[PDB]
Amino acid sequence: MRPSLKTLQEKGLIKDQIFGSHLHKVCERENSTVPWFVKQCIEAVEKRGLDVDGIYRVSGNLATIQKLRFIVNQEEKLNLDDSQWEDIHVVTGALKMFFRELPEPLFPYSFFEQFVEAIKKQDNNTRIEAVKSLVQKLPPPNRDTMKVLFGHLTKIVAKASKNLMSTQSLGIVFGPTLLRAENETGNMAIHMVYQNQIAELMLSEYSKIFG
Repeated sequence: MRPSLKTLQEKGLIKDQIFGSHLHKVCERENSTVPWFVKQCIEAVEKRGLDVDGIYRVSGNLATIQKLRFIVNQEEKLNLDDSQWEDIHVVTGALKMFFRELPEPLFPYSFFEQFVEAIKKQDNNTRIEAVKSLVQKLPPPNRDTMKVLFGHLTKIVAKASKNLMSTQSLGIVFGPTLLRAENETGNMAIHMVYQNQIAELMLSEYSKIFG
């Protein structure tokens, strides 16, 4: 006679507090524009992940990621220096899982057509300006979380000699993770290029887009 997820949530045993909630609800609860969990993961990756081969491409142990997620959902105190989290790929995996589990992607669906128009622009400086305009129209949690995440990712790129990542391979990872445009009505191959190109531009032109 094992209780349901409804039961466990009612009873109060399983919170499911963070993962799967809108960015706006997570941020409203913490009184933030960037979720604490995102900043924690970023900090751990900067501390001990910048030189690691295939950082963000390599997968951590999903069973350990799932326990990381659970602890965070239980709103327990998280310390990423604990030996349990020693594989930095569990941290990167949990960060990506957070973005994948948002009910709406970091790049809102209402903005996707506008961002696509933006990267289609005839030359790179037009593109930069169009995309920067759009970031200024976002709800502050989406803009501020983009700034923090892309700002972090520029540091991955800078250490490419040590981590073997590039703007292109991070765009392959973060395109689908942040824009989730594969299945929007239209052509899938095309939507996949659109989102990877948008992620690449936000990364490679971070300074001009975000200051």
